[PDB]
Amino acid sequence: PKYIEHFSKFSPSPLSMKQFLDFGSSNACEKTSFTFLRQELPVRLANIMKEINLLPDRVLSTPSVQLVQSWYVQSLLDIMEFLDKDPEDHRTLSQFTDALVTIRNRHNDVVPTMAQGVLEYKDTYGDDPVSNQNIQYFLDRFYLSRISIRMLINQHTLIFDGPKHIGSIDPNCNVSEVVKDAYDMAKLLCDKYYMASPDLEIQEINAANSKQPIHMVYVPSHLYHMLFELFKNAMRATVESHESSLILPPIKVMVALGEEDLSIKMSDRGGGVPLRKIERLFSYMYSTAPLAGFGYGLPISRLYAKYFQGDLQLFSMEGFGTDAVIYLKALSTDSVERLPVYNKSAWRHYQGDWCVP
Amino acid sequence: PKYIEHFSKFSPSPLSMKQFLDFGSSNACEKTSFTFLRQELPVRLANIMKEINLLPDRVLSTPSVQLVQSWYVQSLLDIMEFLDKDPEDHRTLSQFTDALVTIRNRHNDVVPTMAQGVLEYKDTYGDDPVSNQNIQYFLDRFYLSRISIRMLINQHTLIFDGPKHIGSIDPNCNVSEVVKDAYDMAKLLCDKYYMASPDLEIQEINAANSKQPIHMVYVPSHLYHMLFELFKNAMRATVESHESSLILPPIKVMVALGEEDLSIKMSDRGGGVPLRKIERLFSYMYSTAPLAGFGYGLPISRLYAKYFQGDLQLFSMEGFGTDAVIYLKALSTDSVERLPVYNKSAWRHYQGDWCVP
Ligand SMILES: *S(=O)(=O)c1cccc(Oc2ccc(-n3c(=O)[nH]c4c(NCC)cc(F)cc43)cc2)c1
Ligand SMILES: *S(=O)(=O)c1cccc(Oc2ccc(-n3c(=O)[nH]c4c(NCC)cc(F)cc43)cc2)c1
Ligand SMILES: CC(C)c1ccc(COc2ccc(CC(=O)NCCN)cc2Cl)cc1
Ligand SMILES: CC(C)c1ccc(COc2ccc(CC(=O)NCCN)cc2Cl)cc1
Repeated sequence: PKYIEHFSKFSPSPLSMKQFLDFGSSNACEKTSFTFLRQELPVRLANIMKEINLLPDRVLSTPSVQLVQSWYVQSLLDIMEFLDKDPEDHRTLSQFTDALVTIRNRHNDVVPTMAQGVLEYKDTYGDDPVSNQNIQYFLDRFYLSRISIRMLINQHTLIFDGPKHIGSIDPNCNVSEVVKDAYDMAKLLCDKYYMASPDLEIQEINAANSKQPIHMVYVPSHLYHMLFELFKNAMRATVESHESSLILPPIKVMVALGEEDLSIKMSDRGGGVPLRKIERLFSYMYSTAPLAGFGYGLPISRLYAKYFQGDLQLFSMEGFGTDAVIYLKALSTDSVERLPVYNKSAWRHYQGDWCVP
Repeated sequence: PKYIEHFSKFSPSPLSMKQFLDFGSSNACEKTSFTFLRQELPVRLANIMKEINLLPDRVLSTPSVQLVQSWYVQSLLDIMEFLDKDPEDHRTLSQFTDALVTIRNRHNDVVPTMAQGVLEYKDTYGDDPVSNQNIQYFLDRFYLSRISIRMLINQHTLIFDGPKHIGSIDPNCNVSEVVKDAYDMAKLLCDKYYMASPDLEIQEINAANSKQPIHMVYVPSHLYHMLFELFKNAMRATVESHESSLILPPIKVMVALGEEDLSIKMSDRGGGVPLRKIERLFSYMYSTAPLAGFGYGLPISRLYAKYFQGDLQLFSMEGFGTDAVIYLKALSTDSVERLPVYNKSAWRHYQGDWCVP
């Protein structure tokens, strides 16, 4: 596919959070955003479409991958229409926004579509550790790509519609408020289905300014998604491990701001999980087989954290409880898109040194 | 080297903690231990000597590696003398114990010898990430091998000298007491050099038996080494981050016992460290360049944890503090030696898919 072949030769250009802010500083930048995105979106679409073809034919020929592939092909064709059009024509700029909304909505069902493909592979070829490693590698990259493409589309369509927040970015995101929002939603669900919910305790440590409420530049909807998913797991674990107790331990959150990290630790006393099992919570193949369908899930939550050079880590004490830490870059200049790229370095990934008794 | 070549074709036989207990249950088992070790020690020596030869010549020909290689060669020659001797002769059994003590003492300086080699490589060839990955891979395996060989020697020489503890194993190790022993030693040093020390707070969660003090089968000297090293770092961090404070936060320890894990979490409020840097604490190349020379160090502490299928993990909140968790197998049947083996799976280890702005 030569049109895929053309754009796949470029690599995506990852943007900083600071660079996103300067793209939405004014509605005059719409021409600049249009000329940027009409090249960059085909580059990002084509790079991931080329990686999808590295999948073995027995994966490539399943209906769910063909369906998703057909969406990317169409989305790419929609965009490369605008490659010769005139940015000084306000009809070109509005038809471009229209086309971006259509592309976003066309791809809305990708997550359950790919999940259905994982389910099929488990039953048509099995769930061995080597298959699992390839699924992890591919889906982490495919979903991060998808997050980055939605980010670009959201920043354009939200800003140039026709300002404190800048599209999906809040330059003064109050982290503790997003924590409380996510807790409140999870509590609402947990009270409904379990007739009980732990309370919340929040503390902040602003190391450099001990009195200042902690703010940052971030995408608050991503931070909400991660926190909501963590709260859901921590509340269900706390309730189910205390069936015979009257007091529910609270869920505790510490928000810390350092020179480089902004860290959010959540802590439960919900009984914990053995170290040998805990990483299964981030495995796409484990995660496929009440509160089940309310959030994005733990694998995707960690990708949201990684998208701007952060991370999401779990560590548990079996018999006691579990902690989760969201790590975010404290500086907007360090908050840069983490994007997959297709080359031969990725090409060879797709292609017994300890003793046993 | 054919004598190396012979034994390197066998793979080490990792033993369980339960299997160690049955080897020291009686002093009549000395013949059994002798016939076992006179085969097993050459197997373990030869396997790691073969791996040392996979090192490039520019590493192999440095004085420190030649020195260590000369010790293993001699130790191997000492042992394979006993291959034809009669186990029913009590003179053979005592000369064997004598030979094991000599071999142990001959190898006593291996850690600073190999550290000197790392220092030389950094200055004669540099510290790039690829060199670092090979150093990590090799030294983790070389040191775990060395720990396993010392374990076997200790179990023989301590038991068949001429019983609650079984050589270096305590079948009723009171974990909180070893925690306090290690804390007390670190406090003694910290008071001496810093004129101050945090206090200790310990709690236990015995999930299955809430009133029972937590005991396990383990090697208490290994557990002491890890705890001592962690306490040293946590105390120095707490004191140095509170130069201008009057109150020192305590160091907190939770000991939890689950169905599969026994976990020991230590917590400090010593200011923390950014996520991007924390793994350098386990890097041999970082770790080479007061309390400096009192413990075994963090890399080796984690290997002690891994030796019987455990782990040692750090997680920090920059601007606040740091936690460490030692994870141990709760069941003596799950506590099995983690041994490196030399084959082609290890042979190929010695032999750019994300975007940058
Ligand atoms: S399966 O039986 O092999 C299996 C493997 C791994 C995990 C599980 O089940 C779980 C699910 C969820 C949790 N869990 C908690 O108990 N607490 C959390 C938290 N807490 C945030 C503070 C976050 C989280 F993502 C998961 C959690 C444990 C075991 C079954
Ligand atoms: S260097 O400047 O690049 C660098 C990289 C990584 C780490 C450091 O310096 C340290 C050393 C030690 C610690 N540290 C703590 O502050 N607390 C601990 C603990 N606590 C146990 C509860 C354990 C530990 F192993 C190390 C600790 C932080 C930074 C410099
Ligand atoms: C549905 C989607 C998410 C999905 C489902 C299933 C898979 C499975 O993907 C595999 C499985 C095995 C191998 C090894 C292999 O055969 N290598 C080539 C050997 N010649 C490679 C890949 Cl990419 C991926 C993605
Ligand atoms: C002193 C000891 C601990 C020490 C010091 C230094 C080292 C460095 O070891 C290296 C460095 C680079 C490479 C890549 C390479 O060259 N591969 C082969 C390419 N033909 C492999 C190894 Cl094993 C190891 C151990």
